[PDB]
Amino acid sequence: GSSGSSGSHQLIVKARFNFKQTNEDELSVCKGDIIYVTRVEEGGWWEGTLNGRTGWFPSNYVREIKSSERSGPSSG
Repeated sequence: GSSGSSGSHQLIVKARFNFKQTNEDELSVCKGDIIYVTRVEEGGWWEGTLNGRTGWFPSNYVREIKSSERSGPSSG
């Protein structure tokens, strides 16, 4: 069998440093703020959700917590 896990592949990533948002459209993180990646783009920006926040942000910058997401970019 296999029986996947249909629910949410949200990616938990912690901010890196004081990151100011260029616009409200984008996200904004400071420090110690786990963000939830929903989009997950390889273009360069990453769209997720922060504690009562949202928008796009640099994933490369922020750190990754999920160990099942690191070696598992969703699917491919």
